[PDB]
Amino acid sequence: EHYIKHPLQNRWALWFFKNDKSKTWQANLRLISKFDTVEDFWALYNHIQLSSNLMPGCDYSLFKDGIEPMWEDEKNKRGGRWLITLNKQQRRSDLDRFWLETLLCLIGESFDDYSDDVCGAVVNVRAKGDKIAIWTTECENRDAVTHIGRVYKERLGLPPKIVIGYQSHADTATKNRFVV
Ligand SMILES: CO[C@@H]1[C@H](O)[C@@H](COP(=O)(O)O[P@@](=O)(S)OP(=O)(O)O)O[C@H]1n1c[n+](C)c2c(=O)[nH]c(N)nc21
Repeated sequence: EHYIKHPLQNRWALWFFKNDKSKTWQANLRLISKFDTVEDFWALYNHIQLSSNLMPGCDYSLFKDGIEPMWEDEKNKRGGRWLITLNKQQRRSDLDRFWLETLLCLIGESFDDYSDDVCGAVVNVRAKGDKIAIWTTECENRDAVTHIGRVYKERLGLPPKIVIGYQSHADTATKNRFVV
């Protein structure tokens, strides 16, 4: 009642990446903490830096517990990502609101029967332009990928004029598979 936390459908892990050239890419990836209730999500979100305030070269990742935010995870190797590319002006205007909306689409299971295809999301803070992406587990599942892309674009509020693409991790690791 007035004392039980509200369990989320999934337990989530927040990851941090800091670009450091002394280390391999994988060694720069670090798990911050995990949560599985509404209350613990907000406690964590409220304690950490907004993405717009991180140094260029850093990432946040939020993934279902047990899935690492890397292509080589069994749940990512056959998958891909719906990519949101932000210009440098949208660092100020949309980065933080887009990322929080992305976080909520994940923990709120916003993609109906296809929320099981979601692995996680990643925001890259970069000088050349930031990126936000939702990662899904199977790039050949056209129906799941397309529905997630349509729900995502509308939850972000992007105008029907704007087009976003989905790329497979196989292609990234070595073009768009889908567009909405
Ligand atoms: C090794 O090279 C990979 C990739 O080319 C590099 C940069 O990925 P990045 O996502 O930073 O692309 P950007 O264009 S946003 O980066 P930048 O050019 O602006 O600094 O980081 C590595 N990388 C990245 N990811 C997501 C993986 C992974 O999942 N697995 C392995 N093994 N490597 C990975």
